[PDB]
Amino acid sequence: MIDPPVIDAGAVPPDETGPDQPTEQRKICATPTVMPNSNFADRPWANDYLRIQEAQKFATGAGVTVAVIDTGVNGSPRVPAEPGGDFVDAAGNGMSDCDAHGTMTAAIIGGRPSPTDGFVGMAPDVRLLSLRQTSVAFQPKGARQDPNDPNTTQTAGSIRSLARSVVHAANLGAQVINISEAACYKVTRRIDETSLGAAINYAVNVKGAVIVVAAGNTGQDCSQNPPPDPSVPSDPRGWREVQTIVSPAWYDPLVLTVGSIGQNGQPSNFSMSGPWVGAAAPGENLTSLGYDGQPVNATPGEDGPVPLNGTSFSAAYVSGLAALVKQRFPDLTPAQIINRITATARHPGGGVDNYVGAGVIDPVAALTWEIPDGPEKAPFRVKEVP
Repeated sequence: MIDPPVIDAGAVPPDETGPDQPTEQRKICATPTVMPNSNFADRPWANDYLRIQEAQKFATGAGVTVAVIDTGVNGSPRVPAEPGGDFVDAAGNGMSDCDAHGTMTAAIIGGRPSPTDGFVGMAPDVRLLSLRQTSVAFQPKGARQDPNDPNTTQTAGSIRSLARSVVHAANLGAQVINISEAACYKVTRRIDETSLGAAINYAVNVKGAVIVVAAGNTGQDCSQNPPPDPSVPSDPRGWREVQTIVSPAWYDPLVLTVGSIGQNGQPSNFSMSGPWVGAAAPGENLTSLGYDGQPVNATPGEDGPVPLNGTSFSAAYVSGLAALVKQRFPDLTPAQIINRITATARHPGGGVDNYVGAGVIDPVAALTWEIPDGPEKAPFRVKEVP
């Protein structure tokens, strides 16, 4: 079990780039690929599902800057990212993607169209800023000073560098910030996250940025959380059932945490569940753009090419939508942009659940429905509810 996280607003980390601890290379740099028999002349399924073409009659993200906090971006005329800094390599600027990931995240958000294929990003007129904050190819190097202190873990190092990257992105003038990192740890292992909570509050409440985060993918580090227990109706999102903390996912609703759905509209088996999930978006068998800005829908795997899957990509669609909303309704605050996205979503049974949150985004609805704006900043308490 675990309580929602506390925000210590005065723990804002310094605006400085660079890794938490010195890094070295562990894997060869990776390159995206294609699935056999692909026809990129067709619109990708997510584009049809989300009615992107219709949505773009109302907004393109012109005038909006989106920060992509991910594995870096190998830029191109169709994915024209600008350097936002490097938090993995001491010498770097965010414009090198050695993981075949951040580039495709950015293209989902803002990839330009082409006369020769059917791919376009959600918001093809946005300015993109790339901050490399995570990597599997490059890993913290030497032996851990104290192998028991939870704050000397790679997860904790990643959390502390993320905090800095958020302050940096906000100070760079990002209006939307997409975060691919989903740092996972056991409820028993407490990490000092106070700088991350402070950086988020700073970026959202002081600098006015919408922050969209991945729900996380199950794997070695992230064990799936159990569903809420029906027996306890005083804990209907199952906070008392949580075995894996996922951060920054758990700062919902200050951030918007995005899970993944498949082609059939159902939650993906790999999407991390929890009481903090807020929305969902396509995250399976996707198409995106590669290092030359050409279409690609796979990365290499041991038994051949693996389709583009994951919650970072679902988050990218929602970041793209936030940029559309920001252009169309430029007076809305981050809280009000998030409210508009979640209110117009396709709600699941029970209104909200631990897999899709408030449901699958609906861009046309987000851009056209007339609804109450709601509070300018996320409401809070300074005293705990009994």
